[PDB]
Amino acid sequence: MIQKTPQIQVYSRHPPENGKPNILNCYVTQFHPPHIEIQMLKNGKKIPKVEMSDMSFSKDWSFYILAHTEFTPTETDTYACRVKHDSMAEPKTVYWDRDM
Amino acid sequence: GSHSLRYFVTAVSRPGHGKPRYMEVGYVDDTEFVRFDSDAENPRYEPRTPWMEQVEPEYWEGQTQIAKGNEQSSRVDLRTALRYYNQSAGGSHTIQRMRGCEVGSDGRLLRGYQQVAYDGRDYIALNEDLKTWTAADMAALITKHKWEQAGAAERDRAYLEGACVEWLRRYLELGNATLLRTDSPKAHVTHHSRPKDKVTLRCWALGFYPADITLTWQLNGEELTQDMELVETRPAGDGTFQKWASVVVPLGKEQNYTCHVYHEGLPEPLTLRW
Amino acid sequence: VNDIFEAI
Repeated sequence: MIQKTPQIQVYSRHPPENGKPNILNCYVTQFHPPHIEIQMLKNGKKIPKVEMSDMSFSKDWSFYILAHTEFTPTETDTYACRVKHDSMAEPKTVYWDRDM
Repeated sequence: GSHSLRYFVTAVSRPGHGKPRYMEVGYVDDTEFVRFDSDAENPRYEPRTPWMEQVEPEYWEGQTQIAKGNEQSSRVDLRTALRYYNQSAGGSHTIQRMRGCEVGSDGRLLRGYQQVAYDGRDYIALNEDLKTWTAADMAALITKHKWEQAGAAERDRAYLEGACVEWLRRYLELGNATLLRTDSPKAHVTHHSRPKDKVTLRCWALGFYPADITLTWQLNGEELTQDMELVETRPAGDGTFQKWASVVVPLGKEQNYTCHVYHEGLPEPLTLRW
Repeated sequence: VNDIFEAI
């Protein structure tokens, strides 16, 4: 069986305004096999209340998942999504960048 | 405008961790509207959209029965595949299927299909003529002759031309207000300094539906081919979508560049500049 | 509506 490496985007639901509650997305696509572990992080620590869509695939057969959590950007707090999948020996961590 | 009803279905084995997981998802155009998940507390087909809450109870009784029979038979297909490929026992494997109909605004069936993948790779597929099969390898050739011999294509065709098309119509009636809305994109440009007297201009489109959209950058009337970064269109999570496109330009020349946004919810494309 | 899938 051939593994497919996930592609990841990390981004807010709305344009970010420090101090305003918003929603942080981690959108994970193009992967195989469907088992995947996705954590969302705030200052390097696991955010405990993370929602995730159910196992789902696109018309090229590859699986995708949208994870999301509440968050309040501030100038100092970091956020990230960390994805662990059999295609990669090490977890992949993608940091949220307010410019993207 | 064309519309489609499609089902995407996954069976995943997990030897020694109980029986395979099984999922079915139905989409009208690209909106998920029903889902069956074998791992739910009490597995049944469920509405995934408020307009589906209106259907008769018998709808869910028959569809949950179909899903459970597909669940059981997909477990058999996973064992059959292992056998056909002569693969060693004890691994996780997947069988996926997509089946559905695409119908033009004149009600004509434009494409009816039924495709199967094993371990994420094409296995077998009904050709456009809805009568013959394309098998991807020797294992799938066994399936093909078995399906030929059993008249399988005729049953598929009957479904694709009949129930698929008729229910797609029904679902479009039920969900019209939502399915066929447009939310126009809110677009804006951001400016970011990059060492060496360069500036990144990012053209954003947010809050749009449906997902199809095009974003371009122009300098002096021509579109910037390469030099432009473009992210895959992504869900905001509330039913709308986002995308952006950026280019890097000389400090002080920002104002010669324009971003263009094309979307079916706009009466004409948008033009923005920093 | 979905229908049954024929076994491979």
